[PDB]
Amino acid sequence: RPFSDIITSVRYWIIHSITIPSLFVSGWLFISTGLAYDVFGTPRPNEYFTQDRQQVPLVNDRFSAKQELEDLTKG
Amino acid sequence: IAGRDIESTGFAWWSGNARLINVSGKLLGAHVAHAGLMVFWAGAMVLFEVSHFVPEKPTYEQGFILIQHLATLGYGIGPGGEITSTVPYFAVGVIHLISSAILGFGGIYHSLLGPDTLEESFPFFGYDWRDKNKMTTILGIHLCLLGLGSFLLVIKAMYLGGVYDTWAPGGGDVRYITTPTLNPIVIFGYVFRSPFGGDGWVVSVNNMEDVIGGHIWVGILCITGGIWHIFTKPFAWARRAFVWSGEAYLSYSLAAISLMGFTAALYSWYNNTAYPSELYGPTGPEASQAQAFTFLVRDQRLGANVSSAQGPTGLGKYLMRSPSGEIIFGGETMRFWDLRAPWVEPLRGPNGLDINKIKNDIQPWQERRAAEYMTHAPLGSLNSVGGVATEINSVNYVSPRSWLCCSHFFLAFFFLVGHWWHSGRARAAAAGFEKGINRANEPVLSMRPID
Amino acid sequence: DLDEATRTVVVDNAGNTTVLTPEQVKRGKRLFNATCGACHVGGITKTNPNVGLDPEALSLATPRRDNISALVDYIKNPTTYDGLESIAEVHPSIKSADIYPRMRSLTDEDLYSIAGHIMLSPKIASEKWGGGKIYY
Amino acid sequence: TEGTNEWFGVDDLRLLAVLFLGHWAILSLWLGSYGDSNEDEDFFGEIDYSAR
Amino acid sequence: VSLWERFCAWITSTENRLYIGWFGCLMFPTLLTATSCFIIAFIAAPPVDIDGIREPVAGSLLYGNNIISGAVVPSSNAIGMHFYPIWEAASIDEWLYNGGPYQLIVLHFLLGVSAYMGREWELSYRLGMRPWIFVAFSAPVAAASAVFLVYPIGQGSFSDGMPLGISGTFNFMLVFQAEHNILMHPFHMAGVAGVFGGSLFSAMHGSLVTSSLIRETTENESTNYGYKFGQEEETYNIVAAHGYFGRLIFQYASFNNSRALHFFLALWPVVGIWITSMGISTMAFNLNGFNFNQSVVDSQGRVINTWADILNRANLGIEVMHERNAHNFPLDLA
Amino acid sequence: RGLFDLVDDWLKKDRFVFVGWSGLLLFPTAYLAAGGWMTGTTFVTSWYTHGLASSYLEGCNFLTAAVSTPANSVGHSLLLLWGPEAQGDFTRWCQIGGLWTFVALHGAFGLIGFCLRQFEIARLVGIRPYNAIAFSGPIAVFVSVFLLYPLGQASWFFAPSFGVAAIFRFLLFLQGFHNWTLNPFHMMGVAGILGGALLCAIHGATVENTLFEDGDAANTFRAFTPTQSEETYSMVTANRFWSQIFGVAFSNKRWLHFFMLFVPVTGLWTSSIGIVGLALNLRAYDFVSQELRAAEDPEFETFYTKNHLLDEGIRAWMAAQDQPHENFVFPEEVLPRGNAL
Ligand code: CLA
Ligand code: CLA
Ligand code: CLA
Ligand code: CLA
Ligand SMILES: CC(C)=CCC/C(C)=C/CC/C(C)=C/CC/C(C)=C/CC/C(C)=C/CC/C(C)=C/CC/C(C)=C/CC/C(C)=C/CC/C(C)=C/CC1=CC(=O)C(C)=C(C)C1=O
Ligand SMILES: CC1=C(/C=C/C(C)=C/C=C/C(C)=C/C=C/C=C(C)/C=C/C=C(C)/C=C/C2=C(C)CCCC2(C)C)C(C)(C)CCC1
Ligand SMILES: CC1=C(/C=C/C(C)=C/C=C/C(C)=C/C=C/C=C(C)/C=C/C=C(C)/C=C/C2=C(C)CCCC2(C)C)C(C)(C)CCC1
Ligand SMILES: CC1=C(/C=C/C(C)=C/C=C/C(C)=C/C=C/C=C(C)/C=C/C=C(C)/C=C/C2=C(C)CCCC2(C)C)C(C)(C)CCC1
Ligand code: OEX
Ligand SMILES: [Fe+2]
Repeated sequence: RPFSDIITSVRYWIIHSITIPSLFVSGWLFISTGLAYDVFGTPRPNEYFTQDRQQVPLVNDRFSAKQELEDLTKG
Repeated sequence: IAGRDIESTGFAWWSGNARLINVSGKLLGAHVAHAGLMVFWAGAMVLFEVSHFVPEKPTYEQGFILIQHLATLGYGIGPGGEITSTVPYFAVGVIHLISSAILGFGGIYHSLLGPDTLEESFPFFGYDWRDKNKMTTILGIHLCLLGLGSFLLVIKAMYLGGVYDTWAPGGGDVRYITTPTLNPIVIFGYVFRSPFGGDGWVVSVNNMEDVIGGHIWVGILCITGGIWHIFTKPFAWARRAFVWSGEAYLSYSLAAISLMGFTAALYSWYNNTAYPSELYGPTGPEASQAQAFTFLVRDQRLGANVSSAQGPTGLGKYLMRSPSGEIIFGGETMRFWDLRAPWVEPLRGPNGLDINKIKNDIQPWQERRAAEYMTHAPLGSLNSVGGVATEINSVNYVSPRSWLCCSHFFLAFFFLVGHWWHSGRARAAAAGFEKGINRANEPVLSMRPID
Repeated sequence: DLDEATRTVVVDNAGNTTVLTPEQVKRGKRLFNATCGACHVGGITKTNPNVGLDPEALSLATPRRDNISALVDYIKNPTTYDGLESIAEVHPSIKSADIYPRMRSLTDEDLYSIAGHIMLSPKIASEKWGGGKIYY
Repeated sequence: TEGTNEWFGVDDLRLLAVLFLGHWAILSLWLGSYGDSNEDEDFFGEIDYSAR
Repeated sequence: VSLWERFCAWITSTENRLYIGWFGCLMFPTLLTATSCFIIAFIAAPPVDIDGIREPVAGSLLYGNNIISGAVVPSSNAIGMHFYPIWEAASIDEWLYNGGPYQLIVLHFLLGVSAYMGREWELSYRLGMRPWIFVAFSAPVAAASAVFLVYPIGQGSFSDGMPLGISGTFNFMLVFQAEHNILMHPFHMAGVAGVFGGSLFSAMHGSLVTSSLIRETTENESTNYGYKFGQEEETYNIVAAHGYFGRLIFQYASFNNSRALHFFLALWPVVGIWITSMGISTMAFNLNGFNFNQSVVDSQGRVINTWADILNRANLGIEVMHERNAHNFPLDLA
Repeated sequence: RGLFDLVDDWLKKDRFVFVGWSGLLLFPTAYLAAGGWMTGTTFVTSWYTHGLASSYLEGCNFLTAAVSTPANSVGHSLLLLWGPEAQGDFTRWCQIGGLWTFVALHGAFGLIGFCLRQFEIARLVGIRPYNAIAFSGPIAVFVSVFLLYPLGQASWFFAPSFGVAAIFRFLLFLQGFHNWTLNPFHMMGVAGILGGALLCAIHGATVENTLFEDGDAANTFRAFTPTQSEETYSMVTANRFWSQIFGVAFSNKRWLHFFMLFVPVTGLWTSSIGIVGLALNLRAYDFVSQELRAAEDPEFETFYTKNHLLDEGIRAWMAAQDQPHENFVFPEEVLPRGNAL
């Protein structure tokens, strides 16, 4: 099937008037609920520095990098 | 759709205004509709600038370019760059916005409904491009209007209110220009001088008496040149040298308007007479001399004898000597020793900067004027962060001189590219090989072997 | 993360302390950048770099300018670094507000917010405020 | 003196003489082909192929 | 039959080995002037006080340079944008001290390369070609005029022009980045897309023609001997090259029109170099690249650095070290 | 017939997107490299590896967002998600820079898979594999810059990060620390890239201005057939033009189009050689005879010695921020400055 005759058919726009706004909303809710900070470990604007750590947190060990990061992200 | 598709014209949609070359009525409507767009923007942009105007900031700190053109004309402006009213700036935009609907109607009238060619039923307005007598008449009529418009600035400056003179005694103010300079050695001494430093070809006009006396001469020349081109036909040397087609006349204007665009850009960057620094901010040369002036005043209060203070290299830290011998400001600003700002000319004698006047009579308005010019130098980013490229994001400023010069240097280069495009094409379309090489008689094949 | 503890700034010469409301902080940064920021970007002074806005240089002025009230007094009445002559004719002030039209519409609440921004900024960026290009 | 405002850089009248004499010399050659050319001979093209 | 007409017929003759034309009456004297002065100044020219502070910079091979470090040094900062010909200099040694040869070479080069452009129009007209080869050459001409003329005009000194040398060129690039942040300017970004894309499309178009050449040679002779100069037939299967590139990405993304393809080969680097020439010409008047320093800020108000801030630390290192004796005041406004 | 032959028939079937045997490698790895780069520049920070914000979640725009290199502490670790640094934790993997090695390794096998695609399609269409030879240029750039350069250095940290301004840092890092403009292999690379963009513009404009009149329209794009046998432009006129303008012209269309291949690919291969040298710090840093002369003669200044003072400014003013693991504390008294700046 050709391309431009698909996107001009009304059956294409019956399907994609629901699926495209539902994915755009679901991407919006991935940020609005704060889930993307917890999945990827990105700091929220509150939590670049904590009350104990006023410095920039760096990992200085290779094999305890997972445990050193858990101590830097506890607050 | 005759004349409106590629099968009748040979032009695609992207070169689609090239279908208007030989239909004079529609080409008329394209030009008055585009004239309506420029008058629209003049109305709409200065209403935007009136609406966004605040009295606490100078007009160069607010990102304005159009109300400073009206303030130089003398509207709403007070002593030293004080903007008083902004009701005259509002009115100018309403006249330009209302008039764009009349030009916008006559644009879409002559484009969509009026006669497509004017030659059959309107013989005064009809034209062939190859009619050399008719084309000099249109050039002559529009030359007299440019002479009349150049006399309007003379009438504005001499009789109707005057213009803002940043060089005025008592402080910069609106002033009737009573004695314009009419001497042709002075006036055409700007046109025939060098473009380089110290000379600065036509940008270096430094007083309003030379500005208004130049517009008298331009008004005289355009009117006597308009009557000349209305009355006469091109000479035989002119007829041998030009291409007499519509695209050729376009490329002649493209070369001329590109030369004017480069000139108006360097007006914005260098001139502080027709572009007063109380309105446009300091020039590039002006802001670095304002820095050398500021730290001269800072250190002379601490007891430095600033005329004898040796720099790191052995030259003057504050006062050095120009390559012609004048006492100038020291540092890297020795390149801008030709700067003649109105806040530093009170300290100049014939030898350059006067040393006792620097030691004794430096006024507090001069220290203020150099202070804001030092901190509002024409240096900024595209996102309008003020200062050098290493500065942090706190100041929201780019000079209007930097906006005016950079945009019109961008435009004047591409209009020179348009001169190269359209003059190459019109020369080849007149000779008849703009569509490619004839396979039957290729010109290189009937030439000698080239070695 | 702008708690009450970082927003707690010394308000007067006696050492009393006040908390800036979040309106004082946001409006104080806006007014400082518009009115004072061309010469005082980042806490330095561009036109006289010996006299900065860092709290050590404010500590060593002869009227000590480490307070909200002492900074507001400087904006209403500016002096030299040793406080001996007035520099109102070369510094923007309420005393020379006929000279500087930028100071003409400024309340005492606006000067409180501008003095708040000068006091709050070293608590946020310690060595960057008044530190110049080394800490950029 | 280079920062002074002279017409075409002419500060001595030697330079004015060689500007005239240089421009009139190629003019006189060019008038050998385009002098004695009729003024009233027109054309209605974009380009003229008159003579040599 | 006249003397001028026989001279006009020789000047515009397409039977000369090199076409002269009327633009060659400006091209050949200016460019041979600039070539003669460049070779003499590059080999043997005394050191030039470029920054106006009486600290002369050696640029020639006889004063201890090599090919990489050697340069024709720009004019003195004390001169600025002033016109400095030889006859305004009271001795040739004073002209050589103040960077006089730079102004002679640059002004004769820019006149001569504009006349080279008009010569490219002129031969195309005498050959019956379509005209616009010289519009493509306008993109490197605009670039040469930006770094040699326009950027001196905006900065107000020929000392800020690009030095006529290899290491002087790198000095020009680094100081420009510190003062204007050209890497963060989108016009340099379009120029990099112009030259990265242009060399991509050159290698792409050159591959697909060489891939689809028709058998006209043996394994012993060169493949280029399958083309005869002056032949009428096509030398490569453009259907096979279109069928290859149409399967490499997808079918709708490939030019089947060879005229549209070669137009795209002309347009992409030329528009890219036009835009980056108008980046240099607009950074001449200090409309700099994007400044994102201290733009990411956390909740307390502290600055979180970005890659633009680390780029800013390298800009700070160039600008505090460039022209290290030339500055007396805390802002480089020139 | 055979099971290999049924799969070979299905993979090489003419469809909308050609798959081939090479698509079994290219389409997984290039999708994860591109999708991993979009995931990192949108969501993943550099706060624990570099101390930077580098995603759109943190306020970066397109110019300042990056997939940053791992921390210097992990060395040249492969940083597998199951590996001994992340240990299966996806969140800790993104915070130590594991997406950089994800993008760089799946991007390395995507370039292998794309060059194998060029070999495979040329074998089915029945042409010569010169496009795969020309893609060795971009492969040699990626291998030598993103893999071989950090492997000769201390860690993956000194590799280029996958961002716009992060690449701009890498350009200025290698000027200050390596003097990479002075390297003659970068110079041969600049000549091949600018020479390739020149060859693109000249050949594009010469063909377009030596076209034959093959139609009556002023729009000359319509007067070409993709199956025609005649040349659409005059090579004899094009050779005549450049022989009189430039003195030298192409006479062979085969040699012309090979030269358009040869110049940018040689530029990418010569610049890849010198960046392998910078991996071992075998840099063209100093001309020692000029350094020895300027040491004992304090007026000998060239544009060469002026560039070394720029590099000592770069290496002192960026090193505390660009290598934050190293804990460089430079006081203001040791930072090299000129006067008044
Ligand atoms: C400055 C902008 C401008 C102007 C004034 C024109 C004008 C014209 N174009 Mg051109 N054109 C332009 C830009 C412009 N063009 C651009 C950017 C492109 C590339 C997309 C083209 C591509 C193009 C092609 C291919 C063709 C033209 C043609 C024309 C002519 C007739 C249009 C017509 O009859 O169709 C009818 C048009 C319409 C029915 C559209 C209606 C649009 C109206 C005017 C909008 C008015 C809105 C405005 C708010 C109303 C205010 C009213 C109030 C003041 C009273 C006309 C003179 C045609 C031509 O050359 O004929 C010989 C033609 O074939 N143009
Ligand atoms: C007043 C000046 C002027 C006038 C009346 C013309 C008129 C013409 N041009 Mg010419 N031209 C000009 C200036 C001018 N040009 C300039 C300055 C350039 C260099 C850029 C050119 C380069 C040029 C080329 C290469 C061609 C023409 C062509 C034409 C003809 C058809 C145009 C058309 O339909 O395009 C319709 C308009 C469009 C398709 C839109 C243009 C796309 C623009 C760039 C997008 C806008 C981007 C941005 C928003 C604005 C620019 C940036 C901004 C900051 C300034 C028409 C006779 C065509 C021709 O030769 O016909 C015989 C043609 O092929 N012109
Ligand atoms: C400036 C360019 C321009 C030109 C050359 C023309 C030319 C023409 N118009 Mg068009 N037209 C224009 C703009 C232009 N018009 C504008 C701006 C409008 C909107 C008002 C119109 C609306 C319009 C209509 C509705 C009609 C025409 C008609 C005509 C044709 C007959 C002339 C005529 O009526 O007798 C000569 C007219 C006079 C002697 C009266 C002049 C009165 C005007 C207002 C004086 C202007 C003042 C001053 C000179 C300019 C001030 C503004 C300036 C500074 C910008 C002629 C081809 C007619 C036509 O095409 O018939 C089929 C027709 O019916 N025009
Ligand atoms: C918009 C402005 C404009 C435009 C586009 C034109 C366009 C034209 N003018 Mg016109 N002209 C104008 C304004 C304009 N003029 C003005 C304002 C005046 C009054 C000063 C004149 C006075 C004028 C005269 C006297 C002549 C022209 C001529 C021409 C035609 C060709 C000449 C040319 O342009 O080559 C550009 C060439 C130069 C800039 C150099 C010319 C040098 C001349 C030929 C030397 C001859 C000596 C002679 C005694 C003149 C004394 C001055 C001399 C020392 C320079 C062309 C149609 C010629 C024509 O054909 O008229 C019908 C012609 O003879 N114009
Ligand atoms: C079942 C389960 C579990 C579900 C999981 C879901 C799942 C499997 C998902 C995976 C989906 C996945 C990602 C697959 C998609 C595959 C995919 C596309 C991945 C790759 C990733 C990626 C983003 C790729 C984009 C890269 C890309 C294609 C870029 C190319 C862009 C492009 C249009 C380039 C064209 C450039 C151009 C115009 C060049 C032509 C110019 C030139 C000089 C041509 C020369 C030339 C051309 C001719 O034409 C002819 C004639 C001749 C003579 C000639 O000289
Ligand atoms: C032809 C053509 C074209 C063109 C078009 C045009 C160009 C048009 C124009 C148009 C125009 C040009 C228009 C105008 C309009 C205007 C108007 C409509 C106005 C109005 C006004 C008003 C309403 C105002 C109001 C106000 C006031 C009074 C006060 C203040 C406020 C305000 C502002 C609100 C095109 C391109 C499409 C293409 C096709 C064809
Ligand atoms: C207003 C004013 C003024 C005045 C001005 C004036 C008065 C002007 C003039 C102007 C002028 C007076 C100009 C002129 C110009 C010229 C030109 C621009 C020319 C050109 C030429 C050409 C273009 C030609 C070409 C050719 C050749 C060369 C060869 C053959 C062919 C032909 C013909 C094409 C002043 C400054 C005082 C001040 C301010 C204001
Ligand atoms: C990492 C990782 C992963 C993932 C991957 C993937 C699967 C991803 C994907 C992703 C993706 C795949 C994404 C994408 C996105 C995209 C976007 C976001 C785009 C955007 C765009 C834009 C925004 C542009 C714009 C525009 C337009 C639209 C048009 C006009 C022009 C322009 C260009 C401006 C996994 C799971 C394997 C696991 C492991 C690791
Ligand atoms: O000359 Mn070449 O670089 Ca333009 O900034 Mn100022 O001046 Mn000098 O320092 Mn930085
Ligand atoms: Fe080709």
